[PDB]
Amino acid sequence: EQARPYAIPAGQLGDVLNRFAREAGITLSATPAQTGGYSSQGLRGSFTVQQGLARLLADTPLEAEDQGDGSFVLREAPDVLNMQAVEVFALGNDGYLATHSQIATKTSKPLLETSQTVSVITREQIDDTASKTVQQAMRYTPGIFTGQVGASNRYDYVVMRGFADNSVDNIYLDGLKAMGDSGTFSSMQVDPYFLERIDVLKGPSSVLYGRSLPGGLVALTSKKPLYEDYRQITGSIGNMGQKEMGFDFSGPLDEEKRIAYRLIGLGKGSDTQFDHVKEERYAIAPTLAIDFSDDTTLTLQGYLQHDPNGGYHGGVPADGTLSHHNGRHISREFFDGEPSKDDFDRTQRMFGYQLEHRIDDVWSARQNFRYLDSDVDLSQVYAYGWSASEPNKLNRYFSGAREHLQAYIVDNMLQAEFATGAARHTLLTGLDYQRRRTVVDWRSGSASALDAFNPVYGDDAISYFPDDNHTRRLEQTGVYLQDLIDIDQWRFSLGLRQDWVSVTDKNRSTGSKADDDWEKFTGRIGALYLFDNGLAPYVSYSESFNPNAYSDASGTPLAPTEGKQWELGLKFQAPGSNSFYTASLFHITQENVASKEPQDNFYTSVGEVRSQGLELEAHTQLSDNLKLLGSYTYTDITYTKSLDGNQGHTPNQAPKHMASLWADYAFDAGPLSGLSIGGGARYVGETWADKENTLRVPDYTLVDARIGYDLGKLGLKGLDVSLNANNLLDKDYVASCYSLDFCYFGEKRNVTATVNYQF
Amino acid sequence: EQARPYAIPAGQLGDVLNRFAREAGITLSATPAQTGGYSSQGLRGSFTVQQGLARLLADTPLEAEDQGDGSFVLREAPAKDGDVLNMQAVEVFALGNDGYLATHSQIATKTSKPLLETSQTVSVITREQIDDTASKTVQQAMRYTPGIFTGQVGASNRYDYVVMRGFADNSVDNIYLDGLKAMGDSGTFSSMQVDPYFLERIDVLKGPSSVLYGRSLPGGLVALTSKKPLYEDYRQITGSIGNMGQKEMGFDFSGPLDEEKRIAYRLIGLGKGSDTQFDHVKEERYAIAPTLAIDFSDDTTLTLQGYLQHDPNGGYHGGVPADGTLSHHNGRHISREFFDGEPSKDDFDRTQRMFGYQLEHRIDDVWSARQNFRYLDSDVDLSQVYAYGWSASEPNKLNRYFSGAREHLQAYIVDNMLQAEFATGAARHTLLTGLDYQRRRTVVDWRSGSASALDAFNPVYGDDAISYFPDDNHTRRLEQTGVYLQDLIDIDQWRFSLGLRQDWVSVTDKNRSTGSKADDDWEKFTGRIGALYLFDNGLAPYVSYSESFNPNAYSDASGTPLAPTEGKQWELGLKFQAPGSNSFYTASLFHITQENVASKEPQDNFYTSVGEVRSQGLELEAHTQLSDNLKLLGSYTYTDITYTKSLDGNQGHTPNQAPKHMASLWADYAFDAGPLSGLSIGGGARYVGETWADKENTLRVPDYTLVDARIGYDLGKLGLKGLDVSLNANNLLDKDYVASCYSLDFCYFGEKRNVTATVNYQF
Amino acid sequence: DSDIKPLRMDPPVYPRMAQARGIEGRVKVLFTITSDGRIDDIQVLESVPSRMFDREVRQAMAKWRFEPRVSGGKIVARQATKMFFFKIEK
Amino acid sequence: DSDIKPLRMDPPVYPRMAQARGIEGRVKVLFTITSDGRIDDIQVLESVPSRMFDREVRQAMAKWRFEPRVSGGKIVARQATKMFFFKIEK
Repeated sequence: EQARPYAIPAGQLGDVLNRFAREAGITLSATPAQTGGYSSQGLRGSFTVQQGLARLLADTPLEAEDQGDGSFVLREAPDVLNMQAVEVFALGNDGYLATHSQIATKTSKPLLETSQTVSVITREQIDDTASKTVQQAMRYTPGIFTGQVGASNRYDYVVMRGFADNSVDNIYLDGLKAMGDSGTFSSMQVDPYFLERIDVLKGPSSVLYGRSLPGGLVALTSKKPLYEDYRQITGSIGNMGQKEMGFDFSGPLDEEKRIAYRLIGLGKGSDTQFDHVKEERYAIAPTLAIDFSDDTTLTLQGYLQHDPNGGYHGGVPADGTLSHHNGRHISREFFDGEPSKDDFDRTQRMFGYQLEHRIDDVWSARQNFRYLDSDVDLSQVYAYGWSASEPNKLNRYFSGAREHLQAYIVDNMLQAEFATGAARHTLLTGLDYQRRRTVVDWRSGSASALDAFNPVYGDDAISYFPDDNHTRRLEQTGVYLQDLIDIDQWRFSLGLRQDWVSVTDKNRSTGSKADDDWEKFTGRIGALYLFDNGLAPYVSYSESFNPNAYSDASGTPLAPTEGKQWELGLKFQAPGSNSFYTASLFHITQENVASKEPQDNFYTSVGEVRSQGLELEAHTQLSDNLKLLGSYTYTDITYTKSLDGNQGHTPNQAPKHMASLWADYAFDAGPLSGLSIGGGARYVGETWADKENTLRVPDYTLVDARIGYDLGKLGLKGLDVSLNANNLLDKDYVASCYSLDFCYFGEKRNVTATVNYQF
Repeated sequence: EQARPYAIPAGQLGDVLNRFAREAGITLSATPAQTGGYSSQGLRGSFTVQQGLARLLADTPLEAEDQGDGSFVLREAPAKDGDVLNMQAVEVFALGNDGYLATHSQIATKTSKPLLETSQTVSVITREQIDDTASKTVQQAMRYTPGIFTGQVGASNRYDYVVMRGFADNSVDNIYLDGLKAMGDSGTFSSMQVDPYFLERIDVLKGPSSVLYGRSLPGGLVALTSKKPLYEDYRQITGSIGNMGQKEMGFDFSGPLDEEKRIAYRLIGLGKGSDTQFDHVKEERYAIAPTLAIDFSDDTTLTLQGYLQHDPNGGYHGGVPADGTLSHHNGRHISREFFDGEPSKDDFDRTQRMFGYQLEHRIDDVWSARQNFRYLDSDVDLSQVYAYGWSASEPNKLNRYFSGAREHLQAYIVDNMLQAEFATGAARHTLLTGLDYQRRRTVVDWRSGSASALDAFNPVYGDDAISYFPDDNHTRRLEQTGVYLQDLIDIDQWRFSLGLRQDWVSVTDKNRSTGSKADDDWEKFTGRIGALYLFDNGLAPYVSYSESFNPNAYSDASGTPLAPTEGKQWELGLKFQAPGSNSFYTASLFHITQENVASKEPQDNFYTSVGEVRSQGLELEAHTQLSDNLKLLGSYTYTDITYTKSLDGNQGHTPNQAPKHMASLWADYAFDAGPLSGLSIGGGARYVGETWADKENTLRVPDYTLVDARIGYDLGKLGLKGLDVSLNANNLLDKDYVASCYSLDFCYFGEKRNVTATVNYQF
Repeated sequence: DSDIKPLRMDPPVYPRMAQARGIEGRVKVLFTITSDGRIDDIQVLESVPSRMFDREVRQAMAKWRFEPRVSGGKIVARQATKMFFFKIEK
Repeated sequence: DSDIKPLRMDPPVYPRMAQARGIEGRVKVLFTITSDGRIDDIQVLESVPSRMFDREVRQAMAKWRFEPRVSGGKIVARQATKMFFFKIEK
């Protein structure tokens, strides 16, 4: 009859009706259908049961009736009606796996339906494996050989399918070639800290991507701006005086969220494993997205980067590493150069933009542009073989360079997506232009010999040979066309390109200018089949055309490198599992290859080299916690046309066998929640040291490990810590050789500890 | 245009549409509203998006739009002719139906009222409390409750001695089970014990509660409320291993019996053992307890209950002189493991057997009937050699005597209650009349003697020779009938309370050995009045005046029977609970006078009335919910009790085994932090003041503080779901102490440290 | 032209002795939505616990009211199926 | 003698390049359900992030259809408010 006094908060009316029901001692029988969207109020003392109910659903069209035993039920009732609110959700869109790439095809398409061998390395991987360079991030990816100059981090060397020549000019950044001049020292590096993905296209890709080599390309993916406030600060301290600090802010600027920025920045250093050596870098990448109308969006991007120190990039004889020299080994520290005259100062300035426009439901244009301005300074003394007179001192030579580069590149794509009743087409047409001017001033000379065990530094004296200064220009323009036809369980890929190129080099100190032009049609025919299995076999016949900017020792310049690949392949994703397997079997034949030998200032061209093999690739997310990754490569490569004397022989720094497993367990329950333990092994087969097949660089297995803990669980949210060890077993080993006087050590144990703060 | 293969399992169509939108790489906008009661049974084939979406939503009235690449929306198509329409399901929820606290008592008022509105001091001990505090008997479970002194015979677990507001005489028959008195016979050895494994709650009614629960003492009573059957299958297996030979498995299955769920059972079982702190003693029990409830129409339910218990071994029940425990006897102490008796001529074999029903029938909108019935049958067997002061010739030896018994008990009790809930304008009523009735018949074959003397430290056992007196055989009858009437009137912010009772009792005792008999009849009118004022605030003072009437079947040294004990109590009170808040505070102030308390010294087979005793004091109780994981219990008890008529030259003195001051705190907090989810640490300390040792107040027993501790961990989180474990320890600091003394010749040790590692398994 | 459009379909009330002894369960029920707008020919296909919730589900459905099915030009009956779940909150 | 009774109240489509960027939001809206039984005079009261979802919401509402409100036996227009919440799964 009489009332009670209540004290009740607010919130989705359901709850408030519940608290009330409990506290009144009644029973409300009601459905989430009817209390649903409502969300409200509160109760503020001094009501009968009924009038409380009335006053609770006062602002709604509900009302509760009945009696007899405090059995009530909700119903309906009669200014302004408050309808239930609605929650509309976007249904639609993983760990070390990506099933999807835009890069392979210039259009978004799952890997299951794409007729070319492709790997993707994710952020998560890069950070779990502690890969500190682009080169290192591929240490777990098949058909790629890492250790090519061993421990040196000055350049990203990437050996595709046993093709280890021409291996630095291979990296594309948001689908535009880097634009360094691999014919000089002015080659560019990108830091992992700025990446989302690395996509690796094994085998010819010249049709979409302009100066591609026939073994493939590596494609880096810049990490664009987010549309809600994200802020991350990171810090990392490790051995070899490793010290790194970065930040990665992003967000939207306006209230309509049609503009957003991203600002990634880092500085870091390392004393390496080599004596008197420094690696040191600072970089900043602002990015700005701005939507114009509702179908045209603009992204302005920069990447300023300055390496005032260039780590070590040198090598020593196999006679003293693979073999005992007298009775001694050259240390896997060991420096071969005067610290007074050792200088590497690269500076990369990159501005560009990404312009997307929508035209119909059919058509769409895209324009990607980037301007490069760089500056490299070199002083470097180096060890080439043993002294003819002092028997434990290496002879040494000098190479110094001031070189300024500027280059730009651009890519216009027009993309019509239609149907022909039966089929579905996704047709691409483009025009791409690049040009690059490198002005170099180089000097060589000879230097003092140095004890290979117990060196004494000082004697930065150099007897300079006369200066070699040059001005290299290259311009290239291509037109391309690519239809991706899709009928039933079949997918076909057709592709055609027509490159025109022009390359010069006025030898400013002689006079000699060479000046040449080349032209070439290229293309891609490729068909696939998708069984209800989840099983997708395919063939591909692919070509590549890569114009080259180098010279002979005979003076005359090298012709473009050519490529023909047949590949038979099998992809398998069991109907939406969290797994993917690929098995690829290939046959590339490059004509005119282009080696160096690191003692000459000149290239040798080849005449055909042939490669063939097998790649098995596996990613499997065997549970909600454990993730797994593994590969086996088998490579069979041979100089099939050369006059070095080695026709019929096998190239050096190309292992037949390679294998890698990696695993990461992450506990998500119990005592040990937030803990992650991860590891892997890497195996490189035997390689040769020389192209005469004389001497073998022995095989090696590396172990890598990882402990990691989210301190969110303890209490400090957005905060974690991780401890990494790469080459856990501190192996002392020769990774590879370029020649019998130039063998390189592997990176000794790299321990690193990291602290992270997110948002 | 073209199809890919999918494999999506089944579930609340939302999910299954999500997995799909994902694997096709379209997007699809929908709302819970529209994907509500739809079940899905999902794709496994090769399909074309549209076709897959279509297939997915084929059993519903939904359809998916498209609108160009990706996109897709759930509109409601028309109308898919097919055949049958599958309407959205619906969930209909019932609304409004923590731990150590309970804000309602069904026992206090014989009808369910909140405690804030009940005008008498009631404490509640929950099942959870019992299990956290590792309380192994009823007596023990009240160790943290205020009012109540637990240490009456110390470590003895043969009986439940429960001293309420310092009235420690006559303290065994304080126990009611499912609202009917125990029906033991406090006059013999045949006094029943209830295992806490079979209980849900213990509600403590302090002060005179005779009106509603006949033949109760002025101290009040302790009310056991047993587990009843559940209408959802629930299964449980308990295992426990502990020190002092402690061993225990038990099970608890409850569930429904038919598919219409008009019937449910509850089978509870239990086997336990312990070789106690004391030399050569055992404590062994087995019991089964089947409960079964059957609804007769929509108006009626009948519950059948059984409780069969065997205690083949009786634990320890004995004491030793104050000289040698509170003093030093010819320079040493008697240990806390000292034996006393003689094995092979010391046993207590008890068998308890209880059958009964509870009939509940709703007569109409206003009126209702409840009928509670219990039959009890019992068989106690006793031999007990025991110690009684120091030998007059050998100096370090204790004099010893013998008490043997054979007792068949048989009793039944019933309580009929008729209840009317009506209104009188502003007056809200809950009027209740009853009539209740108990018959009890105890046939006892007692036997008694003098044993050998025993060295109190280094005893040599094996002289179980006994010189007997004549056997003493009696047959003891008690019959009691009550008519009672209780209205609870509730106007505006007042809650009145008004009770009226008329007991009629009759007690006979044929001494079958003498032939001679003591037939006696008594009557008394008892009542209470209680006014409580409740503030919107949460706060409620109250005053209570209440009366007690308790027939005694005991005899003098000469045999002249003892008169009933009577009691009057004025209580002033203050309960407070903030609206919403999970804390509850009470302060209670009381003055109780009893007439004719029946005392009894161990050595004796007789009782003595005591002209009058009075207790006045204060009780502060506080349960708080300090956070989401921390919970608390705390209490203070001030008790000033005194013999105010006595013709033994102890008039003015204070009764022994009654402590003036006792307080206790207990907390337990339980994590959900990632590192430690399901882990719980809990503990408490318990303080007891000085006690007297002496009706003549010559010695005093020191005070004592005891610590208790527990760790608990749900092994369900660590993967093994349902399983959980638990380690407790009672008297963690392993105090060696005398808990109370009955007299100068009988002082008892408190339990030593009791470690108990326990395992569980749910459903 | 159209289908069933609900106009009154208030839900049913949990049984008294079901909340008490928190019970829970379900009813599945096949029925007809007459040309005349009202519910008819109710058939219960599932009842857990047996025949417990049925009588409210029936009594609630009594009251229900719909715009009936249109099948190009004559109004038509409709056979339907619906599931009631009964639940307890906390 | 009656109220609004909705007959087609199909929800708005999550706008693309909004869900691409994973943006959630909300619109509150005040409107009229005319004698006609259709929606009219759509006034958008809250809109977070400003002007993002509004278009989709207006478009959806303009397809909605109701039994209009009846009051003392004459078809009558009626004022109403609704909230929409745009969210992204998982």
